Amino acid sequence: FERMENKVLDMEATSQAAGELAGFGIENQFAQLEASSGVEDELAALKA
Amino acid sequence: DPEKVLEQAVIDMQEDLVQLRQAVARTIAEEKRTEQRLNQDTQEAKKWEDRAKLALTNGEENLAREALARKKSLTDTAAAYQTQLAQQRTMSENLRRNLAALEAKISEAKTKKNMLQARAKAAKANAELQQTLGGLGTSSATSAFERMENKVLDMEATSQAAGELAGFGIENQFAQLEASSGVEDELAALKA
Repeated sequence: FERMENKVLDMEATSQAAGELAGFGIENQFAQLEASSGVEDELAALKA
Repeated sequence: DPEKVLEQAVIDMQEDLVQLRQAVARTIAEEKRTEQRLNQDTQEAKKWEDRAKLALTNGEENLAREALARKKSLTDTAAAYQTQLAQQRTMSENLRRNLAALEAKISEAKTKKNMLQARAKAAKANAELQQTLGGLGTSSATSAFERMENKVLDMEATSQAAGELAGFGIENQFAQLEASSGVEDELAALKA
């Protein structure tokens, strides 16, 4: 169980490496995606 | 690996419980025997006591006292065996309670490790899925699109070479062509 537990920490360490690099300018494009999402909500209000 | 060690310990636990069962069964056998032994012994004193009663009938006080000698010997043995039986009963319950507790340890220890191992394996499997989703490699095609893009620039460069040389005196002849074109327009006005 200790042996497997170390592997879990390795995955968490990999998650740390995976998570830290995740940050990119793409986050700005998500705001555009959410901005476009409001359009359908605005159109949804038009349907209402 | 802990998987093998944990599994092996679980396998070992299977052996241990069987042995304790045998020890208990051995204990059951021992207590039964002394129970059997003491029971009959208590009666033998009564039997010899009866032999004294025959002596009580007439004369042989020696036989009566002799019978008491067996009586005294037997009762002492019964007390010793009674004491021995107490030890086995106490020991038997000790192993019984030890076995009951030992069983709980084995069951929980075995199951908890297995589920821990399963979830731990599940954990890495989920993590791998997330990693692979980020690790998608189809973006490498940009080089191919980049490769074609360079060719487009080569065509534009060829267009630059083609367009720059296009200039010639022939342009003056086009004015003559357009000048002749006006003639038909002038004739078109004549038709109008």
